[PDB]
Amino acid sequence: AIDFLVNILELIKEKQCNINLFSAISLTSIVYNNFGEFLSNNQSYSTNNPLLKYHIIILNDKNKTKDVEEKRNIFKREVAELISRNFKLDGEKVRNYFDSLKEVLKSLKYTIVDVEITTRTRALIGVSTSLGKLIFGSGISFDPYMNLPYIPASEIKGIVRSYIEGKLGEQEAEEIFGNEEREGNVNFTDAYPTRSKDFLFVPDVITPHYNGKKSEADAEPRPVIHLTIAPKVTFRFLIYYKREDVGKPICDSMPIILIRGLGARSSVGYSLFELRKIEVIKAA
RNA sequence: GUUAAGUCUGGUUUCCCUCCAGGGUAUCUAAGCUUUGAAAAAAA
Repeated sequence: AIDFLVNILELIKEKQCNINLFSAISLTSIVYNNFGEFLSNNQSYSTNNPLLKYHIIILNDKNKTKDVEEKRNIFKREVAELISRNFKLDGEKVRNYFDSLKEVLKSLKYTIVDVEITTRTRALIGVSTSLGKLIFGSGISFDPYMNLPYIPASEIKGIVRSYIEGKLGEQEAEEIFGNEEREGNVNFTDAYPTRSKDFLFVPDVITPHYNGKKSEADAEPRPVIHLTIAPKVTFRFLIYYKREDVGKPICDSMPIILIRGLGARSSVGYSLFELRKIEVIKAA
């Protein structure tokens, strides 16, 4: 119902790790995309909904539609700040998940290699995925049932494989990861954030001026507020296999490829990671 | 010199599947019944 929508911001502020962030952002996107309408005596006349203060601020009393536009921009920034502040990491379910999965893989007689990597700068993984896409035009790869951002197993595998190509040749890359005729020997799980020092998300901006622009006459900043993954967030994922003589390349490839980027726009130093730990458990 | 006032801009483009596999193998008829019963030599 509509009261769900008028209260979604309060619910974000008061649950902070226990609401579905995916659906929460999807719902508050309706508020963001009907902002001018949710501010015509249709705030349910509450007292905690952040929609109140946008009746108290007078940004432009001359023209009301401009006023609603500026209020909407302020509200976009405020939604970004809200999500970054309130939605924090509780990575105990993640440690439980990875420990149980490790036991499962041990029972299946796999050699497990559990890798912990910490982000060093603000990371962008899944920038074209849907999360905040309907508010920010930019997304984060988000698992809506772990209720966490994550790094897909396919990206980790692809980055490791492109490095192993660039180093040991396409033939060894196919001897490890397979081709259209043989299946790979190395399995990757998704990477989930297990611990953090502070905020899990933070706001950021990109402001292209001269992107696909003829001349300075075409120049104009178009700022893009969006969410990123805060620094010092540790992610964890597993690497399991059976054939022993495939652990050597993996071992070598992990420390290097994380220094270079792992998500989006690493060319300007965004998605850089440190190797926090690597443990190897040989099936005995 | 003093004051007073901020104003403009708030996501765009591309990629939407590609390759291989498009049936393989076995069975391809089997067992019966293979003629039987009436009429063989007729009146002028």
